[PDB]
Amino acid sequence: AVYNFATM
Amino acid sequence: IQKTPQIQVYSRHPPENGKPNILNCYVTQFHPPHIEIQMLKNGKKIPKVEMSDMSFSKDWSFYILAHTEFTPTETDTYACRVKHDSMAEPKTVYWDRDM
Amino acid sequence: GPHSLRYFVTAVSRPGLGEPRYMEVGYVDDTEFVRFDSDAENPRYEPRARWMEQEGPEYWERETQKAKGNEQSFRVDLRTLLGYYNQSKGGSHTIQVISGCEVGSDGRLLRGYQQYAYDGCDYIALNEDLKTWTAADMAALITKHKWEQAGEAERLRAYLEGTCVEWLRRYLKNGNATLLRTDSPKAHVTHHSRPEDKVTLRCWALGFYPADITLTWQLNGEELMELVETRPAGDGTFQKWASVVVPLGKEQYYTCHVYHQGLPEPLTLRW
Repeated sequence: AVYNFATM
Repeated sequence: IQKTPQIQVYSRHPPENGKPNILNCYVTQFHPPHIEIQMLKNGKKIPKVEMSDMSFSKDWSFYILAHTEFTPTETDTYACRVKHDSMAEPKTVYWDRDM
Repeated sequence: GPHSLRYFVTAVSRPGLGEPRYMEVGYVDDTEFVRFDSDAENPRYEPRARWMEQEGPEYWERETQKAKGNEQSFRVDLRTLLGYYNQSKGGSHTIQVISGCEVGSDGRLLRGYQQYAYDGCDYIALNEDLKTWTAADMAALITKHKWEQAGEAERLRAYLEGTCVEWLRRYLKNGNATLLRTDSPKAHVTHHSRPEDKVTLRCWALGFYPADITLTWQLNGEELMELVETRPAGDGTFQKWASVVVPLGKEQYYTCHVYHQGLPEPLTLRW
């Protein structure tokens, strides 16, 4: 299951 | 920063006339990712080609597989045509069954 | 052996043609098993491996909405990075992400990774320690600073050490028959003429899984060579080839060797 990605 | 696709055409199995096989066109080492890939039977596009196995490498270049179920005959000829922004013209790589 | 869960993530702006294209493609080891594509008819996570049909509606809903959040998140990054790099707002750009964990055969974490690239150049990556970031340039520092201040490494470490590993275990177990299998290479050698009086000897390996393999040519002991990167054959197995140019009339002194997880003794063949 993928991670919830952060913004940059 | 723009990388030219490498286009390799090849069947899953050693080709034998009359035997179901899979034809593959692996389009590799390209950037930008926007790309067009048509597989062709006797100059005519093959419908229902599957796009699979999309990945990238260390250098971040794109890799993707186009493939389709086919039954080779002696007369038929197969190619893969790719339009990518790094190429003046659309490059057709033909399937070489003796390769 | 050790195994991997990998997500390849790509967001691609298309200014004038609408919203960025968003793709997430997941692999266990060398096998594609999941995919989301924002350009699909009605975008949602879908199985790419038969064994993933086991997973229920809740899984697909949870991954899909995660997917749709990320799509938005990368939407913002693309706009953010234009700022970071003082870039025009009319060109197409790419963000790429490699995110995943490897485990050993005891099912424990060997390695976690998460690496970003903007327009095909490195931007930022989790370091091996799983607490600090390495930024490829001045832009990436700004991002770095946000993730440090927001504690993203520690949230990412919970994922690489917890969520990522436990789901890899789940998938291996759920897809044992496909993922823990080994198919062995069948090899054969092909002959081509040239000028002036030379010969291309090409060694094929076919039908093998996992993707890992080694092909070498030899002139009586010493290893020698054009090749192609090992490559998927459309059914979940892989192939490769390696060729040498030899003298016409000396073909018999060259042999091809094939080493693979599925060959107890490596193969030896010649034209």
